[PDB]
Amino acid sequence: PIFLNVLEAIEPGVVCAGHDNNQPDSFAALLSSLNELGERQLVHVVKWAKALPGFRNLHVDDQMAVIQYSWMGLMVFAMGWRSFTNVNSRMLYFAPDLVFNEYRMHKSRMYSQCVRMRHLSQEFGWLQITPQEFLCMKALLLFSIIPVDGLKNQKFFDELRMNYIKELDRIIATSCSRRFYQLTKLLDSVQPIARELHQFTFDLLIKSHMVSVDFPEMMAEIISVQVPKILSGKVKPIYFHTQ
Ligand SMILES: C[C@]12CCC(=O)C[C@@H]1CC[C@@H]1[C@@H]2CC[C@]2(C)[C@@H](O)CC[C@@H]12
Repeated sequence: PIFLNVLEAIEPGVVCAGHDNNQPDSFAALLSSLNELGERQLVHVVKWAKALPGFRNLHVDDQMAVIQYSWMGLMVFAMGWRSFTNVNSRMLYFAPDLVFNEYRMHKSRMYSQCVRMRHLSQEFGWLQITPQEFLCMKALLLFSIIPVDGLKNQKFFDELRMNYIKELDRIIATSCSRRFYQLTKLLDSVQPIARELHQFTFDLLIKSHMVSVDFPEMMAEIISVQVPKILSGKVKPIYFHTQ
């Protein structure tokens, strides 16, 4: 299980948000902490991605683009997994020091988005997703959103995505057909959630001053340069099933 060995080996560890749980729950503090959590996770996602089998075959500009477009989905998926394995989807486990209960989902002004995320988390249980399945699915998420006009070296990307899809089917192995169908359906469901968060973070960045919400360096640049390309339709997610 060479492929599975690698994915398990490179899987990022625990990342705290640095939230002061002693201070009252407020939109400002919660979102600021989420943004800081995102900055920290971004660092881990970059190291993880670059250590993925074949990732370095991609053109260098494509390497960063793929990461900059797929980070929302990747982080939402892993967070849903953490919520499943830690609190059985009861709450959203963003970090050990930033767990969202219903009250926080409301104060964050992202209640509808959190609902979709908790639903995603519940799916891990309803589908009995295995740790091994989780890992391959997460890897595939990195190769699930690109420029409609293509990447610098689209062929390298296509071969890479193909091989990761084949690995998912592999660990899966009538029954297998049902399983693959279900996991690809689950993967597709991540995209709508990611787009809602893209829209939300974009709007929040634009009015960040007014509501006292702080965005760290990497987050601000990516959200003002990359995210708009997605919201304007220049960059679109890759779906398995027709939407
Ligand atoms: C990706 C993060 C942080 C990592 C995670 O566990 C998932 C979570 C999903 C909501 C994101 C948050 C990062 C900061 C964002 C983008 C806020 O600006 C609004 C939505 C937040």
